[PDB]
Amino acid sequence: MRLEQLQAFLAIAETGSFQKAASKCGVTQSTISRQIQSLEADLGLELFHRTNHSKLTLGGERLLPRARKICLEWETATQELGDLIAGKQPELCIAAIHSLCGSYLPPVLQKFCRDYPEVQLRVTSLGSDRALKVLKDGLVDLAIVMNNRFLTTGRD
DNA sequence: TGCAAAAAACGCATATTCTCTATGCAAAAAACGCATTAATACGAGAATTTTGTAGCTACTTATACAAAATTCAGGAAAATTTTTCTGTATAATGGGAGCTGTCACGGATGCA
Repeated sequence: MRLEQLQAFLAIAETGSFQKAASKCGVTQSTISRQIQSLEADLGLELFHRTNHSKLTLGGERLLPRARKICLEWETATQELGDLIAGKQPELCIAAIHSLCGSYLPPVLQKFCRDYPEVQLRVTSLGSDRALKVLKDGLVDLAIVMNNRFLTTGRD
């Protein structure tokens, strides 16, 4: 089921000479045909045209459900670790408190704008006992509450 | 039983330092390519050859007369049982069985 035999023999299943698997998938006639000769038995259905000529017998067009769906997951990964940020491109959630959400740092908004202008942002609540809970985990993606709490997370 | 108060502990001055987060090493997997050999399949040849079709032939049977060799329904004897008829010889000489305690009605006779 693995990638090379998956993607190789299947898109084979609509073409061969395994020269078709070597292309698109990558597995050459070497590790494809040899491993697929024994694999032709492991899911339990003849995929290509057993050394014949042109066929779609029981390839992977009907095996990808229990097959491709998986490696489509890492196919999204095969694309890239995202485009902006590796994980959760939008990750800038500010604290909800009654002190300083509004007005003390407009040159920081300047630099954020200078490095990246009008960039969408988000928010969470913390508490300050609950800020503690969710910052020693680091929930509050950006977090500000009396430093006398929330102590754990990474880097001590 | 109110504190003023002392010494040692318990809180603001750093060494240590040691789990700790942090990149380059290295060793063997793996998988990709050079590729080689063999095997899976295309080409030709004429060989078997079964099936498909015709006429002949042998088996199988359609049928037309009827007394086959056997079944049966009366017909007329017996056979024994049973039925009807006829006969048996002293004298014998008038028949029992409840009704008698119902109330009331409607004729129908008898009886002076």
